[PDB]
Amino acid sequence: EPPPGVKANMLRTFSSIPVSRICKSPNERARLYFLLAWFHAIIQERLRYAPLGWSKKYEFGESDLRSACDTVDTWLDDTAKGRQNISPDKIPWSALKTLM
Amino acid sequence: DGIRREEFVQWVELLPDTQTPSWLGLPNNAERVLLTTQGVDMISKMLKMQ
Repeated sequence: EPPPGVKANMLRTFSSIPVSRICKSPNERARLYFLLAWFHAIIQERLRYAPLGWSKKYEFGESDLRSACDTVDTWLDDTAKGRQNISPDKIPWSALKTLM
Repeated sequence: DGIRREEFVQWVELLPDTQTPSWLGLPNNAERVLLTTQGVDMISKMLKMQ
């Protein structure tokens, strides 16, 4: 069984992602991945409290995290073509909120 | 505040042990409901053993 706890989930997600995919590009991709991991941990650990939380026991899993990582990667690459530290405002926040 | 994987990882391992339900935004007493549900589940599981 997976160990219960937010910290365990975030550690597992971080170990899942290769460092080459999390460190390349603008240096903000790392913090974007951290936000993705925290959001995944919140929506996957709330799942245990099925009545008070996700009304039905949804199936948010590894594939969803991989798809979200692919989305973040593609949209950050398209928004920031270079490798400079893209400003926070220029981050496609609306795209990530809408797609996810 | 970090610019690389390592800073965020060290922040993760530094998280306090006490994960209250207030972490998720749920009220802290949802743990009480979860424990009551699991207790009733244990009662039922024992009951079906006859």
